[PDB]
Amino acid sequence: DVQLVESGGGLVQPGGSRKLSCSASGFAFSSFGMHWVRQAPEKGLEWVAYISSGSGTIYYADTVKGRFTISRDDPKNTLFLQMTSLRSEDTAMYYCVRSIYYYGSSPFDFWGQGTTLTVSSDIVMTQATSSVPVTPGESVSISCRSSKSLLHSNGNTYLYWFLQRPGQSPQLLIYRMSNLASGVPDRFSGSGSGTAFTLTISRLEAEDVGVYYCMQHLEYTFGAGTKLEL
Amino acid sequence: ELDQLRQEAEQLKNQIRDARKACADATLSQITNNIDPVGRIQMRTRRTLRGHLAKIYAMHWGTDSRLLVSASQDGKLIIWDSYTTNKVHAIPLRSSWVMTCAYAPSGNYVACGGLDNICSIYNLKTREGNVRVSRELAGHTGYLSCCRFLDDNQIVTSSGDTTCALWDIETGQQTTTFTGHTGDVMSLSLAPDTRLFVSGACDASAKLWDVREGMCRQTFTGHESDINAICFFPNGNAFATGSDDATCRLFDLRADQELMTYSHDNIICGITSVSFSKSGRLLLAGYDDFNCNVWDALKADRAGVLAGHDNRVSCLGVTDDGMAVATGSWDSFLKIWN
Amino acid sequence: LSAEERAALERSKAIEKNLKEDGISAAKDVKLLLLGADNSGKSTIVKQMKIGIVETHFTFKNLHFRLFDVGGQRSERKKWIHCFEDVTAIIFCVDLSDMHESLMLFDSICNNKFFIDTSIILFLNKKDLFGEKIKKSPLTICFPEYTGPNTYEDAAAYIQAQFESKNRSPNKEIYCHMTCATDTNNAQVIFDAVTDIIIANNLRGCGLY
Amino acid sequence: ASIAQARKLVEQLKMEANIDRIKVSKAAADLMAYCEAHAKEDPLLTPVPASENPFR
Amino acid sequence: PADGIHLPKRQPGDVAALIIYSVVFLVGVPGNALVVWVTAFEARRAVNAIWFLNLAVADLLSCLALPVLFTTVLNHNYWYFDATACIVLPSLILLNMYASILLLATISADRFLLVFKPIWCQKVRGTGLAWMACGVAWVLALLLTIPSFVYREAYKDFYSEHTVCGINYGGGSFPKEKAVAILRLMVGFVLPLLTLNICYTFLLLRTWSRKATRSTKTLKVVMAVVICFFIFWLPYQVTGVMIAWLPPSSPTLKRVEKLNSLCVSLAYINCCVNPIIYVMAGQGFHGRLLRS
Amino acid sequence: LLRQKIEEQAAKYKHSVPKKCCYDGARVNFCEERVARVTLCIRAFNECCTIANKIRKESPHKPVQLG
Repeated sequence: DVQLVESGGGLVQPGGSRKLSCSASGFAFSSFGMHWVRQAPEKGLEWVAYISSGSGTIYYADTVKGRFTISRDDPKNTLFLQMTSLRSEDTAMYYCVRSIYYYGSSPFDFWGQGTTLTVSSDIVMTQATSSVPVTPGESVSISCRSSKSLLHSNGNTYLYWFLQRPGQSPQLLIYRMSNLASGVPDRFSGSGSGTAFTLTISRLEAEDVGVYYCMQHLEYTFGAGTKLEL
Repeated sequence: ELDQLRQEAEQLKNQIRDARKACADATLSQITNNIDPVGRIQMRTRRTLRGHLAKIYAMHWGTDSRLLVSASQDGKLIIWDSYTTNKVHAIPLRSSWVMTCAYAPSGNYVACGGLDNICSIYNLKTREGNVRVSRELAGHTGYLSCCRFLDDNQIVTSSGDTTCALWDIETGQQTTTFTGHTGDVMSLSLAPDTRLFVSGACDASAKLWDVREGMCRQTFTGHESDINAICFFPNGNAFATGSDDATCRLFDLRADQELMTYSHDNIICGITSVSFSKSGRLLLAGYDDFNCNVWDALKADRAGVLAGHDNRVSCLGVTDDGMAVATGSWDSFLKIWN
Repeated sequence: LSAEERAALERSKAIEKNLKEDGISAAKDVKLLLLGADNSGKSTIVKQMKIGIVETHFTFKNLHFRLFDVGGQRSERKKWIHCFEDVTAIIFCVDLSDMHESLMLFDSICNNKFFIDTSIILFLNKKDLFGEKIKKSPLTICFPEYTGPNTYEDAAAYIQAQFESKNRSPNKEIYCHMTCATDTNNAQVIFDAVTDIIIANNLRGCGLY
Repeated sequence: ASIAQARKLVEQLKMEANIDRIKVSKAAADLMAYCEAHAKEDPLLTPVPASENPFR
Repeated sequence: PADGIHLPKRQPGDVAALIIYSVVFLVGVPGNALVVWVTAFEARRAVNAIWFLNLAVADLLSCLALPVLFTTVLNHNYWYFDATACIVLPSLILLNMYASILLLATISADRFLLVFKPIWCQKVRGTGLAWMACGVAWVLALLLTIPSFVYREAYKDFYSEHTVCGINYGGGSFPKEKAVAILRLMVGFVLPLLTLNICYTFLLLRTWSRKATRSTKTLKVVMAVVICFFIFWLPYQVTGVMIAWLPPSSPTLKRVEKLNSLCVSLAYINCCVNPIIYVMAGQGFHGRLLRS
Repeated sequence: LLRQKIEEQAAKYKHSVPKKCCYDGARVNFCEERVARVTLCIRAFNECCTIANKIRKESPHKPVQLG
């Protein structure tokens, strides 16, 4: 089945360099514009890099531009991130993320296991609370807002919702704020008005408890991450 | 013995004809005589969908009214975003002789087939991200002239061996074969309520089948040559036909007889494809002389012409929202008109 | 200005690149529609040539040949023969030991509106055992109109002339050849015919013809 | 067999002969009613304006 | 008075090539423009249109420049433009003309290879290689017009009402003008003419052999192109020789001085006829301009 | 280089008519063909135009008519 499995974690000294490799298998890698995103060991998600299908376009986060470089070896289905001149702010767990772009597609629709790397005008996503208690069988509403309206001129509004169960890599729930991802039960629905957004859960299940991140895709930033507690 | 029941076949045909003449208290042209003409249908090609390198035989819209399909001699079945001209997939056929294709009503699947005597079902919404052939529907003894989806698991097909067939895609077997055309079948479509369908054949007879039982409910024989194209009327009570005799004909299922024939003395070439507008007022017909003509269906007054192709316009379809018509041609380009 | 749908546009360009590549690859091959009567040797020509509708292919002198035996379609020919408009040539073949069905089919094929300019590589097969036939059952048994000797060469030439008499348009050529069932030169005949056809088509493209 | 096929033909012809039929004036009225009932919801019969046109 | 005697000058017949310039100017630019468009990228997706796109671009550029020559000849040889134009406009005209000649020559080679190497074409045939050949032709034309850029200059003396955009070769004892003339005569005209002859003659000897490639149009179109090329370019090139190799103490240069302009106009007649052969010999084109 | 010879020679003309027509002697007509009769002049104008003809004949600059 589908796999994104990274390798090459470990310790390094600041100012050093290291390369982490992502061995994709079980899916047509050459057709996917893979990503790389990272999680500080006690913080939320953030975006690192993007290499498109056929390597026709690559972007980086400003805090990493010029220091990391990402490459795609399609004949070996392997994605690389060469990190050079590391800094204390670069310790995190890095996730290899799947994406393919065409009308009606689901970007960010699969995530790898991730590896730990430890060292000795943007649209910003805001979430109203860091955590809320819940009970099984109830219904709850997550919410977040963006500094700019994600409603594009063509009528799409580019917002995504992810759920990281503790000890697991994130999983896509909703894309463009309304489309339920294939495999997520219909307990989840999303709605919004361009600048403000919400994810609604009905009949919450005990296996649903985790952190919920929303993420804009209008221009090349996750939210802080609201954590549910049983 | 057998001579007696041949005479009985003649007697039943005469009974049917006498009943049909008994119900013919009017002709559609003289009851619609007071209706104003639709006017001139001025239209322009809003998109030209280049990308095929050979004849385009068949295209079909998606029920989402924006995606589109195209089967061509080039060996590629490619599907478009009609708003932007972007090619969202390109699918290589296992055989390049494909005459027909269809987009599933959900968009999860697309079908195609031709001179290989097989209908191929392609799974578009694949987990691996590519497009996969999900099943090969083999069993026809002639080229696959047409096909349409009932639902993601039921597809009905028309074959060059004089039979239509309805398939269970899960098992890949004919759940019901519709024998009864004397010539070979050409075109096929579905009633909007989906419970019954009509099929046109080269014996110049079009006839109605129910999908469940498989019995023919009525047969229509007003044409002078093979019927190339068929299309139900937007309300399921009538259907229109296109033929090599250069006429389109309209039939109603409770009338059980021809309501109108669409002709003009200059056109001397066959129709290859046909469809209605959303209201059913326009019958858009695609001809071999490099253009389509739009017929005021209640009047048979030719209201406009969609010229613009350098080769036979091979297929024709109108969006389910009624916004536009797409015309494919042997010139290897589609065009979308508003 | 596009949003991240620029990625979809980039995918569209990536699609187009491989469409173009496959098209350049496909224009690099020669298409032959293969026709004839039953048991006449339609399959035998390719069986000696090193190999629903069935396509057959082989490479020779750096051309890639694809031979389509469309004769398997026991259906209305007038409704699907236009699929083979713009083949390079027709490889029509006949069995001399048989007959008149072949002549009727040849008449229909030569004077079709789709094949108006498509040249025909006519193969008169079974030329060896046709000698055994003609030496024991003169050609008057099949063409009573044959006012000629029962000699081999004149009989074969009369059959060839009767086939070529069906050609009603000056703008096509018939590359008649006799196959003799040991063959091994059929590929060269097809190669010469398609070399002339390729040159001619180049001249059409250039305006030279 | 050869008469069995023709027996099937006459059987299906009886099935068609016994079918119901309305006067074609009624069918014409049905088609006219459906066309008029959708005259205000057909972009091709009445050109949809440029602001609503998805392709223009 | 400003001068002892004033005159409108004789305007000999050879100096009255205004009609040839005017005919080409009027009838060629529309044909050239439309044959450029109908062979542009939409049609240039097919290889065989690239050659004629390039040739028509060169021809169109030459014919669009033509008005400067027209105005200066009707101005009795006087150059009423700034020197920065004198050093580039004639150079671009020469670039365009020699590019057209070399494009005709490589078209001849291409139509030869489509006949003698037909199976090697269709293997290494493509848009990129066609553009590479056209680029070689353009680069060689640029090489031949280098001595136009670096030696043309305008001058006058004691005459307030005249100035001529001439060529200056002040320097060493080396024949700096005749050395350029020989290179032009060779590779701008004679090797192109030799190429046309040797390519098309062999093309006919091959095509008329097999009876399936034979056609009277094949002979007639190449006959037309070769013979008109010769007839219209030879006077210019022979006049270009004798305007250099005759002693400046003129034995016969009086006729040459006037005849040179007429010869340039005759060269422009080739520009005029280049699109005509393409549109007339085409395998269609009656509605292709609108079908594009 | 030698443009000054024109004035150097014309300074010998002590009268306005000879001087003016001598100065006009330097001209770019592409002496007999341009001055068949003067308009006192010719005695100086002939020499001036002859000198101009020689000077121009020696120049490395060619009035080639473009193209």
